Amino acid sequence: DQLTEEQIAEFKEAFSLFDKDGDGTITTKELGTVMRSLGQNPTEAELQDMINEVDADGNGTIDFPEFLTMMARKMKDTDSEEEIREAFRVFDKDGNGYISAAELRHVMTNLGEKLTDEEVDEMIREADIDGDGQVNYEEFVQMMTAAAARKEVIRNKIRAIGKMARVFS
Amino acid sequence: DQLTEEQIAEFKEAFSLFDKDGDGTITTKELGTVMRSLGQNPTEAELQDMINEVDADGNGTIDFPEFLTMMARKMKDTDSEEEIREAFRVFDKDGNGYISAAELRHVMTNLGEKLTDEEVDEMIREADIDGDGQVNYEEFVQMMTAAAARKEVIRNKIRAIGKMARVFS
Ligand SMILES: [Ca+2]
Ligand SMILES: [Ca+2]
Ligand SMILES: [Ca+2]
Ligand SMILES: [Ca+2]
Ligand SMILES: [Ca+2]
Ligand SMILES: [Ca+2]
Ligand SMILES: [Ca+2]
Ligand SMILES: [Ca+2]
Repeated sequence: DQLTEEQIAEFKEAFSLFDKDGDGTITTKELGTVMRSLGQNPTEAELQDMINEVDADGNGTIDFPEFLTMMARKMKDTDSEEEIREAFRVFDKDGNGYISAAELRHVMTNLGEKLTDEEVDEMIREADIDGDGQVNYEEFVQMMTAAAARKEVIRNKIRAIGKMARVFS
Repeated sequence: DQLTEEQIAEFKEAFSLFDKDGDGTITTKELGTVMRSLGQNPTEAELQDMINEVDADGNGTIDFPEFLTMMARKMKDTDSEEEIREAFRVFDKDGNGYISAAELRHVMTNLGEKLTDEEVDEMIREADIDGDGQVNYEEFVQMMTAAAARKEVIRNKIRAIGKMARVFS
């Protein structure tokens, strides 16, 4: 659990980006100014929701350690949504927005992932929420977010493909 | 250092992704197989260059540690290009592919970063190569990639921005 003196400076930099007056805390106003500069236009209310999720001491503002938490939570969530999406892309050959049992079977076999056709058929059956025989994005996401589970092995194979697809391409 | 059995399990899965036949080394042929499936269509000299760029023992294939090196490199580059791209998208308010002195001043002020008329001025002069008085994507990247150390501070605030913009949406 070390800590590079640089990595610290970076969190300091992210923090100062929000704390304009530099008193050590992040007020809603401050969060908003930044938020707008990036895109969204959250309401005095929507902003408060962000604070609460990290407000450890519940004093209304965001201190460095709390921001640190928020920072991480989002770094993880953002990184995740990206590799899952990237993976979806790698599977949805035709790009029509679905993943036919063919697309799935082929990719997994072409990567030397070694998965019995049954396991692949099972994978689909389980992810197929609406039962249309294919996997849409929502259903793919769910599958990568959810006992006698060897489905965990499959998820790790897929997370790697996603991560790889990003890192490279 | 701070290494967990989770990271280890991740790199193994990644390496295994490339080592189709599980022999402990990744060949130019396997690199290609994964790369094509990942969407790209690299060429023979392009694969070779990838391997020689990390082939410490120079045996023509890639073993685990060399792969780790490759991974760290690609990961660092990818994260950099994304943060920088996002930062540019944040400054280019009108989204015309250029960043005028106005925009640069707007965003830096809004956030909480210094930059007086002179600072924003030299910054643009330094980065502007074609001399059209502005800063396009190319120049921006080159500038973010590099006399006082003042420049270094501005570059760092810009990275935090790229980083934050990405992490928030
Ligand atoms: Ca403050
Ligand atoms: Ca607090
Ligand atoms: Ca499809
Ligand atoms: Ca379905
Ligand atoms: Ca091999
Ligand atoms: Ca080697
Ligand atoms: Ca512009
Ligand atoms: Ca220019």
